[PDB]
Amino acid sequence: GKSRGYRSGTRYAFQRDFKKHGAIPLSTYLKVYKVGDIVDIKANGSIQKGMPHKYYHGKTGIVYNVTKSSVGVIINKVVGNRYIEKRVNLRVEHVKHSACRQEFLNRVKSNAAKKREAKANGETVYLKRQAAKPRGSRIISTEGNIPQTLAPVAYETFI
Amino acid sequence: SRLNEYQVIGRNLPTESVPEPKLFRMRIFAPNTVVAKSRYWYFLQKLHKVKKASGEIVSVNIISEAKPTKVKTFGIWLRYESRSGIHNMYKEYRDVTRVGAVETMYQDLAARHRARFRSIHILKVVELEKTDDVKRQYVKQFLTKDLKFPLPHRVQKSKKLFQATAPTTFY
Amino acid sequence: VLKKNPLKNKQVLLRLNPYAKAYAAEKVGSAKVEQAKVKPSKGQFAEVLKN
Amino acid sequence: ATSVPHPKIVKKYTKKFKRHHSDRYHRVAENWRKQKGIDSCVRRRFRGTIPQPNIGYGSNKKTKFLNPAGYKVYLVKNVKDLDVLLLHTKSYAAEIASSVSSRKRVEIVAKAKKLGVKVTNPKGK
Amino acid sequence: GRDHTSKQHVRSGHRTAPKSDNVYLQLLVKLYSFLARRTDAPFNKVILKSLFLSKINRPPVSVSRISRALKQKGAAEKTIVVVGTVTDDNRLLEFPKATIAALRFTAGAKDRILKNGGEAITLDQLALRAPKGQNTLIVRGPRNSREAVRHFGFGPHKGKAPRILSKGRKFERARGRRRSRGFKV
Amino acid sequence: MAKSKNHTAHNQTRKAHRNGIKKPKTYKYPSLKGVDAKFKRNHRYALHGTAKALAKA
Amino acid sequence: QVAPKWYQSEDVPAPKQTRKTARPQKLRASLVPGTVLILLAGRFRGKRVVYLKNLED
Amino acid sequence: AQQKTAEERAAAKKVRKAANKEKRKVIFDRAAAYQKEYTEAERSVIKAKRDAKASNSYYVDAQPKLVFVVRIKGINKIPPKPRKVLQLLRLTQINAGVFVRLTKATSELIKLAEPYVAYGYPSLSTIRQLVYKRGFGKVNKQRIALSDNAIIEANLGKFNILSIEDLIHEIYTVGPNFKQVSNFLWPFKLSNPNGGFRARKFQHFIQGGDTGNREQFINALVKQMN
RNA sequence: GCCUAGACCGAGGACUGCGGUUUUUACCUAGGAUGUUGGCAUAAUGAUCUUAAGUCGCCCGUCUUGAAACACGGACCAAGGA
RNA sequence: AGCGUGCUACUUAUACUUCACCGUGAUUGCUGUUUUGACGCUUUCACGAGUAGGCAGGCGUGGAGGUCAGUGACGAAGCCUU
Ligand SMILES: [Mg+2]
Ligand SMILES: [Mg+2]
Ligand SMILES: [Mg+2]
Ligand SMILES: [Mg+2]
Ligand SMILES: [Mg+2]
Ligand SMILES: [Mg+2]
Ligand SMILES: [Mg+2]
Ligand SMILES: [Mg+2]
Ligand SMILES: [Mg+2]
Ligand SMILES: [Mg+2]
Ligand SMILES: [Mg+2]
Ligand SMILES: [Mg+2]
Ligand SMILES: [Mg+2]
Ligand SMILES: [Mg+2]
Ligand SMILES: [Mg+2]
Ligand SMILES: [Mg+2]
Ligand SMILES: [Mg+2]
Ligand SMILES: [Mg+2]
Ligand SMILES: [Mg+2]
Ligand SMILES: [Mg+2]
Ligand SMILES: [Mg+2]
Ligand SMILES: [Mg+2]
Ligand SMILES: [Mg+2]
Ligand SMILES: [Mg+2]
Ligand SMILES: [Mg+2]
Ligand SMILES: [Mg+2]
Ligand SMILES: [Mg+2]
Repeated sequence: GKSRGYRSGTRYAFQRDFKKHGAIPLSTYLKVYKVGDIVDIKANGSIQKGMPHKYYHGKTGIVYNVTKSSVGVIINKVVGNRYIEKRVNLRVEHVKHSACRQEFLNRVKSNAAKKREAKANGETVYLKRQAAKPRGSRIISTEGNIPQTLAPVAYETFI
Repeated sequence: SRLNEYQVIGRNLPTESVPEPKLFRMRIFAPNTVVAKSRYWYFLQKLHKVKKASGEIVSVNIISEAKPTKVKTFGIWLRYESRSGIHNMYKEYRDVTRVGAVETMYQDLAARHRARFRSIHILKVVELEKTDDVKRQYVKQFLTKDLKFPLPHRVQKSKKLFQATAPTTFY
Repeated sequence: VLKKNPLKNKQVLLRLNPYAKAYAAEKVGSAKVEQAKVKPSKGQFAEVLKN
Repeated sequence: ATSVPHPKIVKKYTKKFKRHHSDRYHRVAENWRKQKGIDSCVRRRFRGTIPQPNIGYGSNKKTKFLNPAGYKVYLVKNVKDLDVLLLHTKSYAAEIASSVSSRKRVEIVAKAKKLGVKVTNPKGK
Repeated sequence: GRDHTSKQHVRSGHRTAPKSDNVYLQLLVKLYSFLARRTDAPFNKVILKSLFLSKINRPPVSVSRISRALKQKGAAEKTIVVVGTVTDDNRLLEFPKATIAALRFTAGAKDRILKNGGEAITLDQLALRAPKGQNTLIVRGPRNSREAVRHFGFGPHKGKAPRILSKGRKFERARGRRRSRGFKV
Repeated sequence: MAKSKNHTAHNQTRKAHRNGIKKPKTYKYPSLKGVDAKFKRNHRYALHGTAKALAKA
Repeated sequence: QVAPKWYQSEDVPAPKQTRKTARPQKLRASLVPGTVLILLAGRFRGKRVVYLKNLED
Repeated sequence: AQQKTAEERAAAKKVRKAANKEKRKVIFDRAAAYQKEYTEAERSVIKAKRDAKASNSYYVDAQPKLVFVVRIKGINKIPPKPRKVLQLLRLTQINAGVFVRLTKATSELIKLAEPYVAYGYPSLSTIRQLVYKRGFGKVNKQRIALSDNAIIEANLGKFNILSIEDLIHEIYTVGPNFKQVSNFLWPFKLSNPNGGFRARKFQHFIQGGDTGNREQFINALVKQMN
């Protein structure tokens, strides 16, 4: 007999972290979520109300609705050959702000500051990020660092 | 293969913690510098916590034979893998170049032990200065005084398919 | 209607690269280099021979 | 060539595309038919099987429809039919229909000779 | 061999000519093929494309749409261009004086336009008084108001019209349309 | 007698990638379906008053 | 049969301007007047003859 | 009428040639300057190596910034990710070559396609021979031979590329407009090597095959295939 | 940079372009073969048919994952036949 | 002419390169010279496997409206035929 219940296969996914069982620290209940916020979804096993389905465990989405104890999150799920918009109601214990926003918003602030200061100094600045480039030429000093010659070692048994 | 001896020098990439990492040199017998730098990283990752991604090649130089027209005897110390285990061995070769002795070694372990290039580590190639350093008789027999030998049964190669005279093998 | 190789056709070579004429006239392909007779490896770079 | 000058006429395939096993069976006529069978060696183009008609064998558009003498052949059934070839005597030749009587054919040959029109079948009856 | 990143030998998927064999529509396509090929006015390229369209892609334009387009700010004396039929609207209380160029006019539409002091001209008369489409305003009829579009994309919770021959209480109203009869979709 | 293949996902990603996998289109205004009724109710009055103020201005 | 049309002209276009300006023949270094030659073809094949002059043909 | 238009054409061509003389002087000067900087860079690197040798040091060369990638594998039986990678490198046939500017992103791209390509660091003469013999531009999604500097100017003149030597320089010294210049270049369609490959292509160059990075032997391979 | 041996091809069809040499509103090798000589037109040349030789070529149609199959229909031909 | 290994040359797929031709798709231009074909002419580039299946353009047959003032007992139709 096959079993395909709601929480099938969530034995380790919905477990609490080792030595992290019990009461929820209240910064979880003090965070503020607004419509449009990007939030990660991670089911907390100790709160069984408002719990996400196992598909959304590990997914990141957009807050679209704010209720008394919960947020509505928009997820895009692949169903066959396209994506379907899913609207999941989650209690805030299963939700955390996504850290990718604060990094991109910081690059936006930094670009605005650099551009305005470069305009003040009358020069130009290039704001596009660059991939790591091959390193340039260089001279390696050998004072105190004369090359040491290595050789492959013979075979030995150590048991 | 047809090989050259290379001096490959490399190091770990400098860090703010360690701005002058130690330089390591290896003598590599490779057909070209692409295999020379590959073999270098192959042995450094067997001997040090380093990778090609976290390291840097500093120098690749050909090491030419000092006396390419002086007949020498070389002792080569090897570490090769067989079908069953891993073995150390020492063998001797007569040649005028160190590279040509290593080339003979690779042919010889291919012929006598079915050991491919990938299964062989050259631990050491040493030119034996003293005649007493020669341990193996198959090369010790050419260090005798006033060595002479004929070449009986000479076979002459013909340009034509048919020959009008009886073959001979004098020489 | 017919592509002509500038590496074979001299007229196409001059049409594309007018500097090929100066390169040939000035012998840039066989230019001698004036320098001193030096050998900078006599010292520690003889670390190549042995180490 | 006595006609309007043309490039050398190339026929990519000069034989006849004969239907598979029109040599094996009398009931199978040589008229080309495409094999539709699931296992057919010809439909699957095994080495050694017959060539098959495809658009790659198409004739050069500049030499297409020209007989070896360089003319396009137009079928003529009466003397008034030669009137459409008056200004095309060096590119079009007239071919007299088989069902034209020996009398009307003599009249067509005489008028074609008068007009300078070439006749592809000038002898028959 | 080639590793094709797209499908080979694909037709554009757009009409390059009218499907119609009307010789006079072909003459209009001739005139605007020349204008689109030679005037640099985007109007002529739009008109040339619109002359290829099928009947459902050229919905009738009521004389009320024209009245509303002429009631745009600064558009009272523009030339209204309809590549299609202009129909009458007996719900208008009044119609202005306007110049309208169309493929066809109904008797009521043309009568009203001329009654109010306007002109009802063809697209060839348009090409002479406005060879670059100067001071024109293209008006298109509603495409999604067609009855066939009511049934497009029918499905559960889609709100479209079922394909049905009779209408009444006994025709597709019970189970699946009502919670008292099972479910509702 | 009638034992056949039970299940297979073979060829399913190929079929999904012939015409997919297409991301959904984004629009400036998402639908407010499923948004809290109390908020939606008040937001109606707020938009109506904003439109009146801009119209008068 | 397909009758000829009025637009099927019979006029022969002129050839384009050819850029094949001839340049003189370059003979082998061994062909010097007074050289004894061996004829390989023709009626006098196999005959040893004296070479005298290079004609403009 | 024909003779009248010939006189007008002759006058207009006189004026056009007079105007083009200045542009050709400009590109002549540019080509001479590029040659000078090539020679100076070569001598500078040689001098730096000699100086490091003299001063008990080791000059480490600058890592190559440019690579020429040749697809030496057919179009059958390719897994989806390297297949997509080869398509994004515009290597959609065997013996197709492209210039790639080395960064982390492009290096990680090439690593996925490594079992199907042979690539390396191209010399200036190799680049020049490729562009001269098999250089084509992408003009309105059509493959147009680079037979005249006007073709290059009309498509890359907004990027200060006015000549085939400007294009070659922009490729060789990986320039600020490398993206536009290399994408304007249609993928090079090379022949098979004159002399063949090694006995078995589809194994790394280090192991005696042909795929992967061969690093200066791409020039010998290109000499074979172009 | 220079010299040198051979093979395959000659699409296009007034001019127009880009260059080069300029002794020049001229010429060029520079937006695709011309010049010259011989032979032939009772024919050298081309096509097809028959046949030999070399090489390859299993019986079609069908159902099937898989048919030349030791799976099934088919002796032959005409007319009819979905 | 076996086994292990290295090297040089060489052989040849409907694959790759250059060129010719067919078709498909795209693309340049064409009305005071559009000029009795603009559903036409023309420039350029790329591409071509295919069962089930879809579509397009054509070949052929009996009969019908129109037209060729069409062929024909001075031989229609049919049939045989390197
Ligand atoms: Mg966990
Ligand atoms: Mg409960
Ligand atoms: Mg089959
Ligand atoms: Mg192909
Ligand atoms: Mg009923
Ligand atoms: Mg009930
Ligand atoms: Mg099944
Ligand atoms: Mg060869
Ligand atoms: Mg091989
Ligand atoms: Mg020709
Ligand atoms: Mg056989
Ligand atoms: Mg069956
Ligand atoms: Mg059955
Ligand atoms: Mg079975
Ligand atoms: Mg079968
Ligand atoms: Mg059997
Ligand atoms: Mg049976
Ligand atoms: Mg049965
Ligand atoms: Mg039977
Ligand atoms: Mg029948
Ligand atoms: Mg052997
Ligand atoms: Mg071949
Ligand atoms: Mg096909
Ligand atoms: Mg089929
Ligand atoms: Mg009937
Ligand atoms: Mg009669
Ligand atoms: Mg008869």
